[PDB]
Amino acid sequence: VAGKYSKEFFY
Amino acid sequence: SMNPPPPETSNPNKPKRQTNQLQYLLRVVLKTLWKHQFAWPFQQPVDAVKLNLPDYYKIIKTPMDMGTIKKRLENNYYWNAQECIQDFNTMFTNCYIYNKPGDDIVLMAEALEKLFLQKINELPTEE
Repeated sequence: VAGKYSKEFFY
Repeated sequence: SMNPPPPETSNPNKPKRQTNQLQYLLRVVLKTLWKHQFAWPFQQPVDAVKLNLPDYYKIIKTPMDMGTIKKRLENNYYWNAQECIQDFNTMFTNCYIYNKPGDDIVLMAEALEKLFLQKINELPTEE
């Protein structure tokens, strides 16, 4: 998801 | 995506000065913040390309970071302490503007800002 260091976070 | 040019660290058209307050900002304030475990995100301009932040420089029009501040202090770029203090406050505020309130980067910035405030509370009288 958008944001710092969050591209690979999905929940 | 491209990053903007970084903030200038020297400018021949801008008058330069040294004061004991600016020396304190280098030797006490910056030094304390730079060595902190949470300094690393703030030691250079935000790299919006590598961080995949295509909107960073759409939102943040006054970027600032401690690498820039450090160079400014080393270059005697500032006229007075207030200008430097403003750069630190811009840096912290940018982080809070861009990132969500609960984000880890925001907690890092807050830790650094707390220390900043504790040190600037003892900024010496100019002399």
